[PDB]
Amino acid sequence: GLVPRGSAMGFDDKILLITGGTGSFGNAVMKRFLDSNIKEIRIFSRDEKKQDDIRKKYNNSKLKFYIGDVRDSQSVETAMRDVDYVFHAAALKQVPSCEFFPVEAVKTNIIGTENVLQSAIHQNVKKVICLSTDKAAYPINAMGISKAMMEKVFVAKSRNIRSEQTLICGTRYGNVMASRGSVIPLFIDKIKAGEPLTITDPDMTRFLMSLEDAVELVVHAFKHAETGDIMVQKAPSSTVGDLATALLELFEADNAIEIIGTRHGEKKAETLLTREEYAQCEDMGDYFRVPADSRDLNYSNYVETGNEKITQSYEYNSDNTHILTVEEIKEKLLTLEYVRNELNDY
Amino acid sequence: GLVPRGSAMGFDDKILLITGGTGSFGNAVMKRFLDSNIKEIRIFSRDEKKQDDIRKKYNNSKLKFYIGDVRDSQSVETAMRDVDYVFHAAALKQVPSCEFFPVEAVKTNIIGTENVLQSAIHQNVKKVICLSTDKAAYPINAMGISKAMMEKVFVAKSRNIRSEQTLICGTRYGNVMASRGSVIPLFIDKIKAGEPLTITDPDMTRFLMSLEDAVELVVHAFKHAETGDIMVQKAPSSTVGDLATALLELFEADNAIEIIGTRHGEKKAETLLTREEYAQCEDMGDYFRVPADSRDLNYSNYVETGNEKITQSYEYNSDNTHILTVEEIKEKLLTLEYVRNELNDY
Amino acid sequence: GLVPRGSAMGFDDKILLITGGTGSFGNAVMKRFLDSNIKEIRIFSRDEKKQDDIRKKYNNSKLKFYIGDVRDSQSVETAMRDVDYVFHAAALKQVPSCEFFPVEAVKTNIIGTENVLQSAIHQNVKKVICLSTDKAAYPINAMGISKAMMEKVFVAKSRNIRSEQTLICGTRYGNVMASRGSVIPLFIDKIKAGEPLTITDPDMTRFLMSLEDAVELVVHAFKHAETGDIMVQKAPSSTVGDLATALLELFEADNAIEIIGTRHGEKKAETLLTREEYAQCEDMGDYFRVPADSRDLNYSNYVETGNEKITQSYEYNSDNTHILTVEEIKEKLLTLEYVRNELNDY
Amino acid sequence: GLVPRGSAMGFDDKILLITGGTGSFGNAVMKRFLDSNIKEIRIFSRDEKKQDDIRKKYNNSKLKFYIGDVRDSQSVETAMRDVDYVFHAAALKQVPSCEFFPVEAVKTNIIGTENVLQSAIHQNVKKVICLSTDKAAYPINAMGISKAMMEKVFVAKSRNIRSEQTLICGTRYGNVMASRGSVIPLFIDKIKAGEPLTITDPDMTRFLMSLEDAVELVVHAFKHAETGDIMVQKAPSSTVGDLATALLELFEADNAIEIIGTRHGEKKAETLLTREEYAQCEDMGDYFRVPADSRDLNYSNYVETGNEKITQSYEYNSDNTHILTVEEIKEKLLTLEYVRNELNDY
Ligand SMILES: NC(=O)c1ccc[n+]([C@@H]2O[C@H](COP(=O)([O-])OP(=O)(O)OC[C@H]3O[C@@H](n4cnc5c(N)ncnc54)[C@H](OP(=O)(O)O)[C@@H]3O)[C@@H](O)[C@H]2O)c1
Ligand SMILES: NC(=O)c1ccc[n+]([C@@H]2O[C@H](COP(=O)([O-])OP(=O)(O)OC[C@H]3O[C@@H](n4cnc5c(N)ncnc54)[C@H](OP(=O)(O)O)[C@@H]3O)[C@@H](O)[C@H]2O)c1
Ligand SMILES: NC(=O)c1ccc[n+]([C@@H]2O[C@H](COP(=O)([O-])OP(=O)(O)OC[C@H]3O[C@@H](n4cnc5c(N)ncnc54)[C@H](OP(=O)(O)O)[C@@H]3O)[C@@H](O)[C@H]2O)c1
Ligand SMILES: NC(=O)c1ccc[n+]([C@@H]2O[C@H](COP(=O)([O-])OP(=O)(O)OC[C@H]3O[C@@H](n4cnc5c(N)ncnc54)[C@H](OP(=O)(O)O)[C@@H]3O)[C@@H](O)[C@H]2O)c1
Ligand SMILES: CC(=O)N[C@H]1[C@@H](OP(=O)(O)OP(=O)(O)OC[C@H]2O[C@@H](n3ccc(=O)[nH]c3=O)[C@H](O)[C@@H]2O)O[C@H](C)C(=O)[C@@H]1O
Ligand SMILES: CC(=O)N[C@H]1[C@@H](OP(=O)(O)OP(=O)(O)OC[C@H]2O[C@@H](n3ccc(=O)[nH]c3=O)[C@H](O)[C@@H]2O)O[C@H](C)C(=O)[C@@H]1O
Ligand SMILES: CC(=O)N[C@H]1[C@@H](OP(=O)(O)OP(=O)(O)OC[C@H]2O[C@@H](n3ccc(=O)[nH]c3=O)[C@H](O)[C@@H]2O)O[C@H](C)C(=O)[C@@H]1O
Ligand SMILES: CC(=O)N[C@H]1[C@@H](OP(=O)(O)OP(=O)(O)OC[C@H]2O[C@@H](n3ccc(=O)[nH]c3=O)[C@H](O)[C@@H]2O)O[C@H](C)C(=O)[C@@H]1O
Ligand SMILES: CC(=O)N[C@H]1[C@@H](OP(=O)(O)OP(=O)(O)OC[C@H]2O[C@@H](n3ccc(=O)[nH]c3=O)[C@H](O)[C@@H]2O)O[C@H](C)C(=O)[C@@H]1O
Ligand SMILES: CC(=O)N[C@H]1[C@@H](OP(=O)(O)OP(=O)(O)OC[C@H]2O[C@@H](n3ccc(=O)[nH]c3=O)[C@H](O)[C@@H]2O)O[C@H](C)C(=O)[C@@H]1O
Ligand SMILES: CC(=O)N[C@H]1[C@@H](OP(=O)(O)OP(=O)(O)OC[C@H]2O[C@@H](n3ccc(=O)[nH]c3=O)[C@H](O)[C@@H]2O)O[C@H](C)C(=O)[C@@H]1O
Ligand SMILES: CC(=O)N[C@H]1[C@@H](OP(=O)(O)OP(=O)(O)OC[C@H]2O[C@@H](n3ccc(=O)[nH]c3=O)[C@H](O)[C@@H]2O)O[C@H](C)C(=O)[C@@H]1O
Ligand code: NA
Ligand code: NA
Ligand code: NA
Ligand code: NA
Repeated sequence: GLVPRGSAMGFDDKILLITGGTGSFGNAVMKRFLDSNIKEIRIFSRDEKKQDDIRKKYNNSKLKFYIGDVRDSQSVETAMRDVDYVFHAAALKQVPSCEFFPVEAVKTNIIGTENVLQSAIHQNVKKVICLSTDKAAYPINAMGISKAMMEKVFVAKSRNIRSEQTLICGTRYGNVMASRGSVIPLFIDKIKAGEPLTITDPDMTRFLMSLEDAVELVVHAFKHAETGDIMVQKAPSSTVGDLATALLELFEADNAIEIIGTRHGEKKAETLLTREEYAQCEDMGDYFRVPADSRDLNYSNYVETGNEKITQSYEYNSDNTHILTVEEIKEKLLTLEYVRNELNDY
Repeated sequence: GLVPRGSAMGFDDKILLITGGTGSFGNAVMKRFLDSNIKEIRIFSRDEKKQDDIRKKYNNSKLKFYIGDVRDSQSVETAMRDVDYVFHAAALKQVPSCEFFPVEAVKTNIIGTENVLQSAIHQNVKKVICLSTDKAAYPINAMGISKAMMEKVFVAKSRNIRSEQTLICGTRYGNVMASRGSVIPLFIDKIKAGEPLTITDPDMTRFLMSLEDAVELVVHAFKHAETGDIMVQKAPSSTVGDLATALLELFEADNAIEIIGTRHGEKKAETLLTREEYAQCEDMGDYFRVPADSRDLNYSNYVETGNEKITQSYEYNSDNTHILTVEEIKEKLLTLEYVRNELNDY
Repeated sequence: GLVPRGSAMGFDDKILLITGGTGSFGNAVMKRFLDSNIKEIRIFSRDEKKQDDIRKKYNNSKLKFYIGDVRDSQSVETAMRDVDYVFHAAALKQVPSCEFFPVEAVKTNIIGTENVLQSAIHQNVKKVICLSTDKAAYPINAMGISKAMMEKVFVAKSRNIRSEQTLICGTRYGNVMASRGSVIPLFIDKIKAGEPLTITDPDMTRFLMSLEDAVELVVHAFKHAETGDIMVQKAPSSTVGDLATALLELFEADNAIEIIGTRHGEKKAETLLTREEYAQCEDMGDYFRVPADSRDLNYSNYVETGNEKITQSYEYNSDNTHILTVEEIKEKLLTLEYVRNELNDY
Repeated sequence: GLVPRGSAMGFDDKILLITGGTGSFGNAVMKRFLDSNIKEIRIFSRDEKKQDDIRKKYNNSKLKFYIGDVRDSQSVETAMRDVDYVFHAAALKQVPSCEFFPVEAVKTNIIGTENVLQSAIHQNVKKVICLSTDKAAYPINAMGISKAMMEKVFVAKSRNIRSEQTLICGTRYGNVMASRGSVIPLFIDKIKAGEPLTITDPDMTRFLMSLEDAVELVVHAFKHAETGDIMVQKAPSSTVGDLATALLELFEADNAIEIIGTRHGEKKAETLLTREEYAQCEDMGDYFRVPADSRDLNYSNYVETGNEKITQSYEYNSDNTHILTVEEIKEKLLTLEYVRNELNDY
């Protein structure tokens, strides 16, 4: 459910706003809360086409479609009036497009987040959850750097805003299995096309999680985050060399593998918690919570006092979590209805 | 000199603008070009006090003092008219202040750099060199993240602007020995005060370079960078445990060492070139040049083609350069007139 | 071709920018010029997903993908540098979404067009063609009103800018057969679903044209418009009552028709030239050209001098063009490969 | 009075703000409420001269004069603090000047109205009445188009703002007899000058109303409008051919008539309610009220549900109201003290 064990709220008078509400998570998150008592789900984005498609498929009078842009504080303010909860998912999230147009990544991902927070605070929103990415930890490309900076901005706002006024937190997650354009659909299309599998670096690792796991992480933050927290779902990882084998064996196929090399903008492994975040985090079980440090603007934490737990820690990354076996990758692959349909169809 | 072997220019009709011109580098860079043929050095910053101090100390009619703010495109445009060269050194550069006010770090370091580039291009400036920091490689604090994003922005502008119109490049350097507030003056003050040396993590490493080495790196970029390049000076490093010993032996002092632990916002070692940058860089000798990739907006470099040299490389960092011995640290320490004066005086 | 009879240009050194370049026309217009000598086609829009899809389908090194927003003059300026020709197709074009968020329609369709024109003029673009709609003539809904105002803005700019500097014109067209969401796909889906055809007002008329006819109109303006002109393609029309019959007979189907009534925001017939435009227009044959009036800011044309040709004229609309017979509608329907495939498949 | 039969309010603690407060309506509306209990009437405009003239003529300590511009939200906010009621009359309202400078018409009439509404809402104003024009229905010139778009903007704001917070409505009226520069003073001046009457199109019709009728319409909206309503006063009309005869017979004059032809930017007849507005309106008697449709952002009203009452209706225009006889035009002309004085004086 959407509510901790031993609570209830009833969302029967509550309004959820989803920025970037037409994209993959916005939709999965939308479709989760449609399974609820919620009075209204406002879908806020720039794109009238994607909005009309969703409207017509769901025909649900809970859904309201707002045209607007996180870059524009007036357009956010219109959609934010009377809102209780915000899932902030609006972003430029593709690596190459942020790398070539990084000022657009700063306008949407960094300034656009500050506008959403400022409007949410003015409108007395109860909670804002900002979506981020493992590419924001030790980042190397403009998309991850802009997301890392977005995290600093929402953490900084949480220090100066009381929790009871507006609680502000965020989620960072790994690689969503079978994202549009991502490596699983790519490889399947190569299997079916009779093409070789283009492997970048077979020993490269990525955290592996489903879209459903990604929605649970947001719900987990919605229920349990404190203001300033970054919530991360613990996740296993796969090497690309093993993921490709898993798919080949499942599809009973003997397409060759071709090594194309590491592409620009990519790391060998992804980090979900930096050394410092790990040192400071609380283990919630299937999640880590990274609380905001120095909530009173405690300069001396950066200057004159240290923490030996930081020196003693190391980062949480896709090399040091459980790296799945080919068998495990297969089982996890088979929980996806995308893989099943393609499989049956093959 | 300011000109490659086998060239001359004469700067006798040339105008240099230094944003952040009143800070430590701006001044050292200013005082280098005062040693030149340059027609005019404009010092651009926000602070009328620091400007008046410099004016009165130098009394040099080459120096012109402009009040203005990189955040404001009109104020930059006033100072940029008729300029040939820009050293862009304006920045919020202190870790804690960027971490608590990251929107100010985005306004000055990222948006302020885009305003300087746009104005330089409109005014037909020949070259703009942007100063950056090893904290921008795999960054973990808001100051390094904003500087990493500044680098993406100037690299992106260089792809879309012809070199012959305006050449745009930047420099990244390590820890400047005996910066205001930095660990060498701190430890000396503890030596002289009879206080214990507060060591954060004795095995922490930082690249070690002088302010003079930092000015040479900027001059090196001024002379040799191509548009889009990031230039880094190769540098040795010290552990903090060894730097403290070097100072203690020099000062013939037996203050105790106290371990305070790693402070927030700090890494164990600093990186000057990421894995990818190292793979792509050219070794100029005492420098590496990191050329801009995908200058034609080549998406396919991020998506469908890879580079096996990236897979084969690793990052250039303060653990894997030459880590100096206590003896070496001492010799390097003694090249500083700050250390000498304090030493004699002790 | 893209060039008048008795001319040649060679577009071999030329750059075309398409704002809204990922939408239906942008693409058809893009795919037309791919059939040409053109050096570069820049696709400018806000959406990185749609851009990546197009890139990957075409794999054509002429295509460059710019992320940006017509609302933001800096982001337009980046994409406009070195451009020769602009097809301005960026717009919020859905009736309900403009009616509920008309300030967003004013920001994109009116202010966004002024930013494109101002940037094109600063960058010495040769020609800008602005796309408009018959809903802008005697308009009744916020989408048509914003498009009518966009036309006034580009006409006003053409009076004050010399043609040899930048030529600025626009196109207005009717209902594109088999647009996403439009009545032909709707009715086909009802045919195939066994559902009744929902007819709004069977005697309602709309101009009928194909997407290919729409691209020709833009090319016609590209080749022949003078600055300030509005170009309209003459077109026949259908009643909805007749279009529905045409589809039923083609699909050899006897789904019932249900009258739902006129929807909000709709006219009984659409106008392509107002009384005044018709009075002033030149007949180019399959097109009318509406030249800009009062090019010297001739107030007296609105105040003290009149034109008896205006009094004598009437508007050009979907009731007074050739209204096609069911047979004609069928023949025109069959020129569409969308209709053919659906037909065969049925 | 200013209050419905069976109510009272006492305006003894109330503050009225009139934007465009120095123009013809602002003044007539001002002079109406001076005839009241109102605590304060603030006159808001840009022009210090017109403000000083009014101040000095009335010498009334209820009148306060604010300099400011509807284009500037801070300047509106200063004048809006503690306001109860707003009559928004600020506008660029001349046809040629909007047609040549339509971006100025969009800044004042559309964006300026959104700033007034946003400030009124922030300041807890009770009611805002926006003045519009029959030129906004099926509009053909930039002035009417900007006013049509202003109406969409205030209607859209009324859907998202509760009535009890701020009620937002508007008025549309026809041709005010003996406006500065309008056809009645023009013709009188020709009568007195011995010049021929320049008639544009003698069969052209315009709604005829006095300034006093125009103030009553605003008061009617003030008392009875609901949020989102457009209120129109029913009105008879005159042909220009008949108005000219009426004036000639009254002035016992035989100046010839010259036909100059229809001028740019003019329709043959003006519309006060479009087909759709008429279908949806309630007849209040001497007024129609057009309520806002789809107050819950009901997309389906534009897309999947229709209204047969719309199909069955037609527009309310100056051809289909009561067209007055020459005798009627004369009687109505004689109710004007402007006509009387000119008449006696002749
Ligand atoms: N691969 C992944 O799925 C993944 C992994 C880690 C983190 N994340 C993060 O989770 C969030 C959503 O992920 P997703 O996969 O759902 O992304 P997605 O499908 O691309 O959705 C994000 C949505 O952002 C909207 N948007 C973009 N710019 C906007 C603006 N300026 N104003 C308002 N809306 C805007 C877009 O919709 P319109 O075109 O309709 O405006 C888009 O559909 C993003 O913040 C992303 O960083 C995603
Ligand atoms: N420790 C180091 O020295 C070190 C190491 C690596 C990289 N760097 C980089 O090198 C550059 C300069 O280093 P530095 O040590 O000379 O720094 P610094 O002494 O702090 O000087 C930077 C100058 O920036 C100016 N400034 C700040 N905001 C500005 C704005 N909004 N508009 C115009 N001027 C502004 C300030 O002068 P006013 O107060 O007069 O405006 C300040 O003196 C910075 O970009 C820094 O990131 C420094
Ligand atoms: N039914 C018709 O086809 C029809 C009829 C008459 C006239 N027209 C006109 O012709 C033009 C294009 O028609 P179309 O059918 O190709 O429309 P469309 O497919 O919706 O394409 C327009 C494109 O506008 C882009 N866009 C929207 N806001 C933008 C912004 N703020 N900055 C940059 N790009 C933006 C969108 O792409 P992103 O989401 O990638 O930004 C969208 O794909 C429009 O002006 C429309 O008014 C169309
Ligand atoms: N013929 C008619 O009378 C007629 C018919 C139908 C509708 N209307 C509408 O009714 C309203 C007023 O009619 P009216 O005849 O009283 O017009 P008017 O006498 O021209 O008065 C409008 C006032 O607008 C003020 N104004 C213009 N731009 C402004 C800005 N940017 N900020 C603040 N004030 C501004 C001007 O005063 P300053 O120069 O002192 O700023 C002007 O006196 C207008 O909205 C008009 O559209 C008029
Ligand atoms: C370039 C780009 O668009 N990256 C988007 C993407 O980020 P990630 O790179 O993490 O995901 P992927 O599914 O593409 O790589 C999976 C693994 O397979 C490897 N990979 C990938 C493609 C391939 O052909 N071969 C291969 O081995 C690859 O090196 C990696 O080890 O996905 C999300 C949606 C984004 O935000 C980014 O814009
Ligand atoms: C999960 C559980 O209940 N185990 C408890 C049990 O620990 P385990 O036996 O699991 O071994 P570890 O914790 O040493 O490393 C495991 C993984 O975590 C990550 N981990 C660990 C340390 C670190 O600094 N950074 C980090 O990412 C890294 O991915 C690494 O590979 O004891 C320690 C002291 C605890 O507090 C745990 O909650
Ligand atoms: C917090 C802060 O203001 N950091 C500024 C600073 O960045 P860095 O941290 O790199 O420099 P430092 O000279 O302070 O540390 C040197 C080494 O000594 C260690 N160090 C430092 C102080 C101490 O008491 N003990 C100690 O061991 C320390 O852990 C490290 O290993 O200097 C420049 C000017 C900035 O931009 C930053 O704002
Ligand atoms: C400096 C010179 O002239 N040496 C040449 C001679 O090399 P050396 O014997 O010096 O050993 P290496 O290059 O293996 O590593 C040295 C350091 O560089 C850094 N280095 C090296 C590789 C890398 O991927 N990343 C990196 O940072 C890292 O700090 C590491 O510790 O041969 C290789 C192949 C060259 O091309 C050199 O120019
Ligand atoms: C509401 C809406 O989104 N209108 C978009 C649309 O504008 P138009 O209305 O002109 O097109 P359509 O294909 O929908 O109507 C065709 C005719 O069939 C009639 N029509 C339509 C649907 C139906 O179920 N029944 C019916 O008779 C209808 O009354 C009309 O007589 O198409 C383009 C793409 C847009 O810009 C607008 O946002
Ligand atoms: C097309 C051609 O070559 N015909 C020439 C031949 O004309 P036709 O016999 O075709 O009859 P018409 O022009 O009277 O009306 C036809 C349609 O046009 C539209 N039309 C016409 C007049 C008008 O004011 N508005 C208008 O929209 C309206 O859709 C109407 O139903 O003589 C006149 C005087 C010309 O100048 C023409 O070029
Ligand atoms: C051009 C211009 O400034 N039009 C302003 C104006 O809008 P309207 O045109 O409605 O008013 P008018 O009194 O001028 O026309 C009355 C009738 O007499 C006819 N008319 C007018 C002048 C003439 O010489 N002869 C003539 O027959 C004329 O064709 C029409 O049939 O008045 C208000 C104040 C505005 O907002 C507009 O800016
Ligand atoms: C005013 C009154 O009390 N008459 C009532 C009495 O009506 P009347 O005998 O007056 O004839 P009508 O209503 O047919 O047309 C009159 C004028 O209105 C305008 N009118 C009318 C219909 C329309 O769709 N649009 C429109 O503008 C147009 O200007 C047209 O010329 O019966 C109908 C059904 C009513 O509901 C009325 O309230
Ligand atoms: Na707080
Ligand atoms: Na370049
Ligand atoms: Na011109
Ligand atoms: Na409301």
